[PDB]
Amino acid sequence: KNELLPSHPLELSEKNFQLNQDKMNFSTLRNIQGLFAPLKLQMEFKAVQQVQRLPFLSSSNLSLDVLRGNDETIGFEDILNDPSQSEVMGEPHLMVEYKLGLL
Amino acid sequence: MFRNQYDNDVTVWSPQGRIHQIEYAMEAVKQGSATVGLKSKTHAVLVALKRAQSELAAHQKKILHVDNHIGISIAGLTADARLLCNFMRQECLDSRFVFDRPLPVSRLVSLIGSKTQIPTQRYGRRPYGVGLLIAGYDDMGPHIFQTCPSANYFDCRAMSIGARSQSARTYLERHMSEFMECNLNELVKHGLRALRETLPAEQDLTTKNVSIGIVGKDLEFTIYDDDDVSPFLEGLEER
Amino acid sequence: MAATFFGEVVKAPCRAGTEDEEEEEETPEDREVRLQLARKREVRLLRRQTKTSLEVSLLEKYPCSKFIIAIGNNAVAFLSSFVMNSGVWEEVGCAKLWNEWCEAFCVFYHLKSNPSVFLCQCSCYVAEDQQYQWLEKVFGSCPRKNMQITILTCRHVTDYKTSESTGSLPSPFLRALKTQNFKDSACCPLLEQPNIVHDLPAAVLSYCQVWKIPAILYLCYTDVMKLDLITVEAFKPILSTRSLKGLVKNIPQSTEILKKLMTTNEIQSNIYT
Amino acid sequence: SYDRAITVFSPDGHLFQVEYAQEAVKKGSTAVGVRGRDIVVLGVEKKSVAKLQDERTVRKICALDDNVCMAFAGLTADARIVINRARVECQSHRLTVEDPVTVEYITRYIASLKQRYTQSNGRRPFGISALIVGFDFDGTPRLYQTDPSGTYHAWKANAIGRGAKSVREFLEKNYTDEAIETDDLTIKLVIKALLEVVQSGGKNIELAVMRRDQSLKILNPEEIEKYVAEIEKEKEEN
Amino acid sequence: TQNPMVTGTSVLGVKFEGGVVIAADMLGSYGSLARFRNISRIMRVNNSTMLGASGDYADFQYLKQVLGQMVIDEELLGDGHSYSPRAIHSWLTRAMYSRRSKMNPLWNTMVIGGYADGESFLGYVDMLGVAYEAPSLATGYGAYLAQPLLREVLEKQPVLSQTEARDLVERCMRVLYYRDARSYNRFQIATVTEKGVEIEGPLSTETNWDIAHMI
Amino acid sequence: MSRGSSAGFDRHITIFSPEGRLYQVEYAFKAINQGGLTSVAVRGKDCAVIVTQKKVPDKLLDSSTVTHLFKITENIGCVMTGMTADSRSQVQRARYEAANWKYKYGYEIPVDMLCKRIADISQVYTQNAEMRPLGCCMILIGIDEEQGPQVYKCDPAGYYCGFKATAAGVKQTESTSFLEKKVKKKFDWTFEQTVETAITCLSTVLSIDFKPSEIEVGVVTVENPKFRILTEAEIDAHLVALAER
Amino acid sequence: IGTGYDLSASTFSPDGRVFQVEYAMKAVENSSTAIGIRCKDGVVFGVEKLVLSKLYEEGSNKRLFNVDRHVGMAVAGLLADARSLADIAREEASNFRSNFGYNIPLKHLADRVAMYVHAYTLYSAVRPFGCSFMLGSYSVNDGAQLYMIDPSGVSYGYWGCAIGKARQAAKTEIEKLQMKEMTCRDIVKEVAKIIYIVHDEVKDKAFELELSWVGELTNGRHEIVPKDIREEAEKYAKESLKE
Amino acid sequence: RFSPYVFNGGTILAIAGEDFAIVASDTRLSEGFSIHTRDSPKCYKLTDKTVIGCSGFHGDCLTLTKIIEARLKMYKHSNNKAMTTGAIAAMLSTILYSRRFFPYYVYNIIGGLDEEGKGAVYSFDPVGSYQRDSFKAGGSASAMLQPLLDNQVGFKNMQNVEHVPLSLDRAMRLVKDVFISAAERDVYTGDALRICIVTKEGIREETVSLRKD
Repeated sequence: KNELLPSHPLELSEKNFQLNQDKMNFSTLRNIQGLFAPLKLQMEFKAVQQVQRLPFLSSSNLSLDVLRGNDETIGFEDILNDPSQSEVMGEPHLMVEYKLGLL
Repeated sequence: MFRNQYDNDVTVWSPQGRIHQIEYAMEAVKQGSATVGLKSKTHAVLVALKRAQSELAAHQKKILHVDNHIGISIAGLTADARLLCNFMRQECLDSRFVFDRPLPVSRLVSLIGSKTQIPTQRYGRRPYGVGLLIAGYDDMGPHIFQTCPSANYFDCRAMSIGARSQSARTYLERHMSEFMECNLNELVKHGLRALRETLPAEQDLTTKNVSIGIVGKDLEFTIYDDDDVSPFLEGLEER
Repeated sequence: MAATFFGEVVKAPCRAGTEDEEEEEETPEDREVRLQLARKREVRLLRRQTKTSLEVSLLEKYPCSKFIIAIGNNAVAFLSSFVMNSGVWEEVGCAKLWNEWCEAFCVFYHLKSNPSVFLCQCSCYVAEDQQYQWLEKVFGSCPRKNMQITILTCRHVTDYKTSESTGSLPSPFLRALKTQNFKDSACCPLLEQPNIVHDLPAAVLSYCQVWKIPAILYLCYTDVMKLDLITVEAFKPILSTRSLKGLVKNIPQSTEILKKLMTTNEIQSNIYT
Repeated sequence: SYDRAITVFSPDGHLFQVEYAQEAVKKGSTAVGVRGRDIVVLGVEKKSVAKLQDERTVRKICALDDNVCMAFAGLTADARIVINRARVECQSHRLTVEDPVTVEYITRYIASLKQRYTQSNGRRPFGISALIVGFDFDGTPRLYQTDPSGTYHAWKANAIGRGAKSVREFLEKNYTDEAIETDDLTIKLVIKALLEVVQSGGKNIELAVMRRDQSLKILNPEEIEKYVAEIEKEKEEN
Repeated sequence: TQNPMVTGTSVLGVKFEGGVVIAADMLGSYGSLARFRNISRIMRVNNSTMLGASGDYADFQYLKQVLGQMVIDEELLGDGHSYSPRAIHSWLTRAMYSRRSKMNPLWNTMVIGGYADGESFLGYVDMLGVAYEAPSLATGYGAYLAQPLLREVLEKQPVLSQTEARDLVERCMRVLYYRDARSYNRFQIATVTEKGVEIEGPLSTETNWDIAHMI
Repeated sequence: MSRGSSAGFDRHITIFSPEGRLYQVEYAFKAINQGGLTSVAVRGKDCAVIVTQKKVPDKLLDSSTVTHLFKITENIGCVMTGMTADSRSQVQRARYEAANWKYKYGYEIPVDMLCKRIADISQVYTQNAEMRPLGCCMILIGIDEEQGPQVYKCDPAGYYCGFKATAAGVKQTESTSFLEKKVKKKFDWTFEQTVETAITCLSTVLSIDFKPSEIEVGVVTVENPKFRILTEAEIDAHLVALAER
Repeated sequence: IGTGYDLSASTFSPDGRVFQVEYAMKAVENSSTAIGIRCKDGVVFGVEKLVLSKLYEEGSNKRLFNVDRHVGMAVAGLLADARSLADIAREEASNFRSNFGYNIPLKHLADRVAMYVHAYTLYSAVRPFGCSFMLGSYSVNDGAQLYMIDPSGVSYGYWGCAIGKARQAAKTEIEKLQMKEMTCRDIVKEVAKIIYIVHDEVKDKAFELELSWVGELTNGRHEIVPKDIREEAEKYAKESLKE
Repeated sequence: RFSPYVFNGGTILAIAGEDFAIVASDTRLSEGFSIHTRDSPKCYKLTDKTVIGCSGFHGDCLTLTKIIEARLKMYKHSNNKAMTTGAIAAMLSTILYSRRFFPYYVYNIIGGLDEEGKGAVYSFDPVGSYQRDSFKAGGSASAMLQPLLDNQVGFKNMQNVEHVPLSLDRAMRLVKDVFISAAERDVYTGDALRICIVTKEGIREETVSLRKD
C-alpha cells in the first residue's frame, strides 16, 4: 500500500522516536558496556509493559518512564496529543485480541 | 522424595545441582527406537530399526534427508525431530546460497547445539526430546555426530542411541578398528550386525524394518528401503 | 501451580496430597453426584460365563492353594505364553472397574486338573482407592493362611533408586519381595531399602503380610514396557524355581513360539518412533 | 487441577472448563426454536416477569441481519459481545462478497469465535449457546445451534438452556410435516413447548416470528396471549 | 553509498601458473585532488585469498572490517575448514546484490584473487552484483586501457609464469599512469601463491617523455 | 512474574504483609549483611573518605582485582557492600547514568541526583514482580560546587538520604553509634582527621588493628576533586600515625 | 536452608541467600576439575576431560575454547551453558575489534561475560548458568592475565585456580607451586602433574588431558599445546604419580 | 544518480522437439561498450529434464538462478520428488511476479522434457507472464532470431511445403546458423555458443565458436 511510503521525510523519524532512542541507547551500552546491559533493559521493559491496563484503556506506564529516564522529561510527544483523549476507540475485545496477536 | 518441587520445571535448579527435565528428555530419547551410525575412512552409514504401529500400518521412516551430503537418524520425539530437520535444511540452504559451498557438518552441529540450548534456559519451553545421529562428508572426511536432548553434542566414530542400544554400542566398541579400515559393504554389514544385536535373539532383520542411509566421497546421501536394503542384507552372517 | 498470567499466585504442590483434602474440606446435588461417581468407580466382580454376579468372594466360593497374580501387560503376556498352553485354564470370574486412567481387564483362571490352583491376569489399572475393594471382592474378609501367592509385575528402571544412574543400570533386571511366612528361596536379590512398591502388587503383598499368608512379589524393572520379549525372558527365572515349576510343563518350545506371537501383535508408539 | 485450566486435558481426555461453560449455558433461561416451510420462529422463556423493568432492554432474541436471527441462553454480556461481533461480520461479508449472508456462514463465524476463545487459558470461553435461525439466499429455512466448545449443528427443532431436555423430547414427539406446513401451526408448537417449559407462561413468553422475505418481528403480548388462548381451547376440546 | 567521495583508480589482476597477482595504486582522490597518497587499496583476506577495491574507500574499509571479522571467527572455530576464494567471492556478490536491492549500494568494484587446491581464482564483483571469473580483470579505466593488453597476451599465450604476469601487470600500470588522470605513480603489487599472500611495498613506474621533446 | 507469583507474604516482593511490610526488601538488607564486609564513610569540611575492609581469601587470588572501591565518574567514587555481582551491576548502571546526565545536561551529575536515580531504579525493582531488589548497598562521595563534600548511601528499598558519616555492612549499627559519638564531638574534621576517624571507627567495630593490606581507602578533597584511591604506602602511613597517637 | 525460597532466582531467603545461584555453583562442582595457572610468560590451561566411551572421537566435548585470537577459555560445569557463554564472549570480542579496532582487554571481556551471567541470575524467567569458566590471555602491554567467572557473576583475577570436583586439592597444589618464577614449559608440566594427581581413577574410569596455553612463546595467541610437548608433560606427570 | 539495472547483453534460444529440448545461448558478457568476459554461458541446468536460460542484468540472473536452485532443493525435500518442467515454470512465474515493483531484468526461457517425454519450451517476461511454445528466442537478438525460427520450424509463409517433423540434427544446424547470423549483426553476441540438448538420456553440452567482435 502507499501508506508504507512516508508522507514527510521527518514523519518516519519522529513516528518511531521512542523506539529509535531505545535502539540508540542499547547500541551505546552494547558498544561500551556489553551484551548484558541491552538484554537487562529489554527484559526490564518487557516486564513493566506486560503489566498495565487493557489496550482500550490508557495506561500510565510510570515504571517504564522511570526506567527509560523520561519520568522528569517532557517533549512535544507528551503534550501535543493526549492518548487519553483518543477520539477513536475500537471494540474492547477486538483491541485485546489485536494486542494478543490473534488478529 | 525431596525432588518433587524441582522436578516440574526446567528453570529450577535442584539442591544437588542437576536439572531433572533435561534428564527426562534423555529418558524420552532413550524410549525411542534404536539407530546405529558408524563411519569408515571414506563412508558414513546410518542404519535404523524402523517400527510399525500395526501390521497394516507402514513402517515409520527414521532416516531423513538434510542436504546432498548430510543425513540424520531419528530417535525420540517426532515433532521436535521434524523441527530440527527443517532448521538444519534451512541452515544448509542458507550456507549454499551465501558461500556457494556445502555447510561443514561441525558448524551445523554447533548451530543445533545452540538452538537446543536456548529452551533449556528459558521459562515456558521444554528441551528438544530428540536424539540425532548425523552422518556427513566434508573436506575432513566422513563424520558421525551424536546430538542429545541436552544441547551438548558428541563426535563419534560409531554410536547407537535408542531403546536396547547398549548391545549395539558394545558391538560397535568391539570392532572399531575394523570399522575404520573396511569396505563400504563391510561397514554396512557391521552396522546391520549392531542393529541385530539390539534386536531380541528370536527376532531377525527384515527388509521392512531396516532403513540405510549412506554418504561417501563420491556418493551423496541416499536412503535405502526394502528392496534397496535387500542387497545389503544378503550375505549377512547368521547371529 | 497455574501461572496462567503474570501476577498469578502459584502454590507449591504438597507431596503428601494435603491440598486436595484442604480444598475438599453438604449440597444434596453434590452428594448425589459424588455417590454416582463412587458407584461408578467401585469394582464389580462377576463372570461373563452364565452372567452370574459374584457377590460371594472367590476365596470363599472355591478353596485356593496357589494364587498366581500378574499385573501389567508384560506379566500377563508371560503367563499367557507359558502357563496356558501347559495345561487347561477356563475363565472363572472377571473384575470390572472404571478409572480416570483407563485389552484392559482383570480375568481369573483356575486349573481343571487341580481347582485349588488359580490365576489372575490383571491387564488393567486399579486406582489407589480400589485395591482394597478388589481385595475384599477376591479374598473376602477371612483368608486361608495356606496360599502360595506369587505376584508378578513389571516396572521401569527409572523407578528403581540406586547410586548408579538409570542408564548405567542393566535394564532387564528383576527384584523380589517376600513376606515373613514365605520361607522359600527368593531366587532374586531383595529390593533395596529405599525402594517402594505402591500399586496392586503392594496391596496384595501387604494383605498377605498382615494376615500371615506366604507370598512373594517379583518386580521386573525394564526400560521398555509395551509387549517386550526381554521382559518375559527375564521373567523365565521365576518359573525356573518352585511354585510355577509344576504348573508349566517341560515344553519351553511352544512357549517360546507363543511368546513371539504376543510380541508380534503389539502397538508401537506413534509419538516416539 | 485438570478442571481449572482450559488448555489442560483431563486423563480421560476432557477439557472440563468447556463443559463448565456448557453448564453455565444450562443455567440460562430456556430458548426454543423450530423450523417450518417458509416460516422460522423463535421463543425464549423469561425467567421472571420483573416489575419496574423495561422489557425492551432485556430482550433475548435479536436480529444479526435482515435475513438472520439469533437467540441465546447463558451469560448475557457474552451473548451481547457475540451478537455485536456477528453483526459486524455479517456487514463485512455483505461488503466483500456483496451477497446476503448465509446462515451457515454466520453460524460458522460464531462457532469459530467461540472456539478461538476456548483456545487459550488466558481467555475464558463464551458461556452461551446460540440458536441462529434464518433464510438463505434462495429462501430455504435454516435453523442452527452453537455451543461454547465451537461445534455447530443444524436442527429441525431445538431447545437450549434450563429444561432443554424435556422441551427437546416434547418437540421430537410433536414435530410433524403438517405442523411445519402451517405457520400458525409452528407458532402454536413453540407456544406449547414453552408452556411445557414454564407452567405460568403468558407474559413470560418472548416469541419472535420471521417469515420469507420479511424482517424479524416480535409478537406483542396480545398475540402471545391469543395463541395461548388458542392452545388452551384446543386442550379443552380434548 | 550515494556520494563516492574518496575513490579508487583501478585494480588489475591476472592469473599465472602457481597463483594470481593483482595491482592497485596508492591514491585516494576526493575529486580531481590527490589528497590521500599513501592509502592501501589491497587487503589480505586469508592465507589463500586477496582482495582489491576501486571506489569509495570508506566502503572498502567497512568490507575490510567485516571480512577480517569473519576470517577471525572462522579461525577461532578451528574446525579445519578455510574460506576458499570462491566462497569469499560468492559472499561478496551476495552482499553487493543485497545492498543494491536496498538502494544503498557499496560504491566499490572488487577484484578477488586466490590460490587454493592448486587452482588459481580471479573474481570480479561490481557495485550492482555482476559477478564473473576471468583469466584477467581490470576495473575503472583499467577495463579500457590495461584489459586490451592482458587479453591479447593471454589469448596469445594461455598460461603465463609469475615473472611474465608481473611484467605484464607493470606494463599495464605504466599505461594507466600515462593515460589516466586519477592514477598515481606509486602502486602496490600483491601476489598469492602456494606460500601465501605476499604484498609488495610501494613501487613506481618507469616514466618516459621523449615525445615531449619530439615536438 | 513469568514463573508465577509466590504464595506466602514473605515469598514474593510485591504482595504485602498484614502490617504492610515487604519482607523481600528486608531480606535484601540481610543479603547486604551477608556480603561479609563493613564500609565506613566520613564527611569532613575539606574531603570525603570511604574506608572498607579488604579481605583477599586465597593467596592465589590476585589482590589487585579484589576491590570494592569503584569510580562512577572522574569526581564521584563509591564503595559497595553486599553481593559482588549486584554491586558491579549497580556500579555499571551508575556510570551509565552519570555519563548520560553529562551528555544531556552539559554538566557533571551531582551525587544526590545519582543516588536519586539509583533509588528510583531500586523502587522500580521493589514494585514489580519479575525482578528482585539488588542485594547490595551503594555509598557515593564527591565534592559539590557549592555544598562542598557530600556523602550519600543508596539502598535497595529506594532510600537515597545523605549523611555526615555513613556506615554499611555487618557492623553497621556499631559503626553508626561510633560515628554518632564522634560527630557529637565536633572536631575540625581535617583530611587526615577524617581518614583517622574512619580507620579507627572500622578498627573499633571489627576489634582488629589493620595492616596496610587489610583495608582500601578512597578519598576526594575540595582541593583535588578527582576521586583518588589511597596507595597502600599512604594507608600504612596513616595507620602508623594512628598507632603513634 | 531456604526450603520455600529455592524455587526462583528472584526470591530472597530470610537470611538473604539466593539458593538457585548456590545450586548452580554445586552443579559446577559436579564436573571434573579444570585448572589454569598464570605465569610470567603467559597463562596455561588444563582440564581433566573424562572420556565417557571409547566410541567418542578424540577431542569430542572439548572444554577449551578460543574465544579470541589471544583469549582462551577453560570451562567447567554444564557443557551446554559453557558453549553458550563461549559464543557470548566471542560476540563481545568480535564487537570490540570491530568498534575500537584493537583486541579487547582480558579484564573488560571478563567483566562483560560476568555481567551477562549476573543478568541471567537476576530474573525468574531465566535460570542461572550452571557453568564456571576461566578466561586467560597474554599481551605485551597488558601482560599475562587470568580471570575466573562464577555462576553468581563474579570476576576475579588469579595467579592459578581450579574449578570442578577436586577443586581444593588442585588449589593446594597450585598454592605450593611457585608459578611467578617458572616458564610456560615448566608450568604446563606441573599442570599435567596436578591434573593427574587430582584425578580419581576409581570413580572416574579414564580421562584425556587437554592442554592449551597463551604467552610470549605463542606470540600472544591462544593455541593448544603441541602434541610433542603435551606427550612430554603427560610422561612427566606419569613419572611424578608413580613416585 | 544510482541505476540498479544495467544491460549485460546475452541471447538465449530454446527449441522443442519430439524427444529433445535444445537450450542454446551465447557466452558474451558485455556491459556498456566493453566485454566483461568471453566465457559466460547463459544456460544453467536445473534438473536432468530442465535447463533455463537467463539474459539481461547479470546480477539478477545469478540471484534468480540461485533462488531457483534453492527452491528446487526445498521442493525435493518437501514432496520427496523432483519438480517437473511445468511446475518449475509456474514457480518461476510466481517468483518473478513476487518482485513486481522491483522487476527482475531477466529474460527467462525454460526448455526441457515434460512428463510425456516431449520437449516443452516456456517463455517468460521480466514481470512473470509465461506460456508454452514450440520454439522461442530471447535476449538482445530475439527479434533477429525469431523470424527465421517462424519461417523454418513453424513453416510460416511457406506455400506448398512439407511439414517435416523437426529432427535433432536439423535443429542443431538451425541453431548454429541463427547464432552465426546474430554474431554477424548483433554486437552483444559472439565468442561461443553453448548448446544444451535435453534428452531422456541426459543433458549434452556442445560449444561452437562464434566470430569475435
